This record gives sequence, structure tokens and C-alpha cells, in this order.
Amino acid sequence: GSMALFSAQSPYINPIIPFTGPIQGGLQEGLQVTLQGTTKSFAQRFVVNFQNSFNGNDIAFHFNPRFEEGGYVVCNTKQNGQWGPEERKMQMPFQKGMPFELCFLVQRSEFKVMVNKKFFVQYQHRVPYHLVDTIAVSGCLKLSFITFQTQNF
Amino acid sequence: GSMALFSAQSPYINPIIPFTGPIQGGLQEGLQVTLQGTTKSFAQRFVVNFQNSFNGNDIAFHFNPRFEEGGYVVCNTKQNGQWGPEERKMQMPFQKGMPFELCFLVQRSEFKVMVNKKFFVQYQHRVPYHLVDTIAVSGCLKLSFITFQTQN
Ligand SMILES: CC(=O)N[C@@H]1[C@@H](O)[C@H](O[C@@H]2O[C@H](CO)[C@H](O)[C@H](O)[C@H]2O)[C@@H](CO)O[C@H]1O
Ligand SMILES: CC(=O)N[C@@H]1[C@@H](O)[C@H](O[C@@H]2O[C@H](CO)[C@H](O)[C@H](O)[C@H]2O)[C@@H](CO)O[C@H]1O
Repeated sequence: GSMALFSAQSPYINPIIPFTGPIQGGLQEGLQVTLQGTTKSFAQRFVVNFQNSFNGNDIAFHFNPRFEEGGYVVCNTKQNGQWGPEERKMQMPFQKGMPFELCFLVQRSEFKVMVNKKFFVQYQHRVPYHLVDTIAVSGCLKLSFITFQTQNF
Repeated sequence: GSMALFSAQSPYINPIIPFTGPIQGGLQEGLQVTLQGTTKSFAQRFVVNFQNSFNGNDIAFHFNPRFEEGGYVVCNTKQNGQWGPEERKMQMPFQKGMPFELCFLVQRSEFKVMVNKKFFVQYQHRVPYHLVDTIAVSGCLKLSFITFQTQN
């Protein structure tokens, strides 16, 4: 790509869904988390959660495509079990049955989310990203890799 | 506020709604456009448009509170008369019948929107903001003023 990237931790390969796993050392500015997978042919919804610990009470960033009402994506944060105000992008960048690349870039003030190489949505951090130590993926997809890379030398 | 602010263009004081007027010289990085006003007691919707010319066909940033379905705000861009994909924040930071301060900060890659001095939404620039030379405000509100300020 347009930036030199270096491995952080090692990839999750054909991780079975639902998948929960560590983000080693926590999210860090300049980190890129890329999921490569396929939206299932009769997909209704799927979920990527960047969370603090395993119980899902505290999800810094919930990313939830919904193949409903024309197709839209919900982004939100859960704190002490409580969902905050949703940010809905009224567009569906995934296609049922089709492969996708979904990349999450951690910046100082926001996540930037690309789908198939194109900017899709920004999400302002509501809670500290460094406290996210877990990724959880569930729903109507399959995945061939999750990789973790950084631009930081 | 936490930083000294200086006028960039004189205010529009008590502008009559619907209001359309110049943003003299176009939007600039670092400009803050502040609307001080009151949401009407039975508001349905109101609109703040940052647009290129009087026409309305090209709206860089359409900011549209809707007192509908629990309350939500629509952000979008219009290009050649066509609406792009809506960004909806499913929260209503305005109260019907109540004063508000609504502040748009032009940053290099996004607008930042503050409501009553709290961050409300960000909106990534889809077209260069400097082509915006016109503000249009309409709907269920009144304004005491619109100011244009910079940290300058
Ligand atoms: C219109 C509206 O606000 N709808 C919401 C639902 O989106 C919400 O569903 C939950 O949403 C969260 C993220 O906010 C997460 O995706 C949950 O899986 C999902 O069930 C619902 C219940 O919280 O409230 C509705 O009214
Ligand atoms: C759920 C959905 O996508 N609904 C949209 C409406 O929001 C839209 O209404 C228009 O929205 C634009 C900004 O996007 C502007 O606020 C107009 O005043 C409003 O009429 C409608 C027509 O474009 O499409 C619906 O599908």
C-alpha cells in the first residue's frame, strides 16, 4: 500500500466464527487490523467488536453491518453493559456471498474503517483505545485472516 | 471559552428564518460558525446547509435534526442535485422550545460539530470546504445570531 507496514502480533488464520481473541498489548495509534473474509449468501447481520476483556460489557467500538431496510451499518460503544447513541451509515459496502477486506485503522482521535480498500466510515473514540485488548467477531461471515500491522518503525 | 476567538466576518444578528447569506471569502480552515438560537416548541425538523452558491444543488454539508422516531440528526452532502449516503446519529441534542448553541468548526479533514459546548458529531469532508460560500438555515427554529470566528 501507500505506507510501509510492519507486523505487530501474528495473524489469526481461518479463525472460526464466532471468534474471540487477544489484541496483544492493546490497540495502539497507527495500528491496522485487517479482516479478510466472505459475507455469507443469506447474511442478515455480522459483528466486529473491539472490547475491553472477555464479557462484552465494555466494547469501545462495535461495528455491525445489517442487511436490512436497504442495508446500513451501525457503529456504537458499550460501557458497563450500556449501549450509547448509535451512528448509522446508511450504506452497505458488503455484498451477500462476496469476499471483502475490512481494515480498521487506529488514530489518535478516531478509528478509520476501509472496506475493499475504500474509506467507509470514521468513528470518534468515546473510551480509551489502549484498554481494548480483545477482538470478537460473530454472525453471518467467514474469515480467512485477521492481521495486525503498524506504520510505526 | 478555552481559547481567544476573533470575528472573521461580522455576525448575522437576528437573521429571519429561512435565511440564506454569504460566507464571505468561503469557508477557511479554523473558522468557527456559531448559531445561537431556539428550537421551536413543536419542532419537526430544521436544516443548516453549507453550500456552493444560492442554488442548493451543491451542498458540501447538510446538517438536519429531525424530531422524529425518537430524535436523530442526518448529515449528508448534495452533489449536482444528488444526495450521498446519509450519516445518522441516533440522538437528539436539541430540546424543543429551548435555547441552543450550535458550532461548526472547519478542520482540515472534517467538520466538528458542538452542541451546547459538547462535541456532537464529526463529518468528513466529501468535497473541498473552500467552495462553500453560502449558508442556508431553514425550519423549526429562530436565531439570535450567527457568528464567524477564528483563533487568529
Ligand atoms: C432505531 C434504533 O435505535 N434501533 C435500536 C437497535 O439498533 C438496537 O439493537 C442493538 O443495537 C446494538 C448497537 O447499538 C447492537 O447491535 C445489538 O446487537 C442490537 O440488538 C436496540 C436494542 O439495543 O434498540 C433499538 O431500538
Ligand atoms: C431511511 C432513508 O434513507 N431515508 C431517506 C430520507 O432521509 C431522504 O430524505 C431527504 O434526506 C435529505 C438528506 O439525506 C434531506 O434532508 C431532504 O430534506 C430529505 O427529504 C429521502 C429522500 O432523499 O430518501 C429516503 O430514503
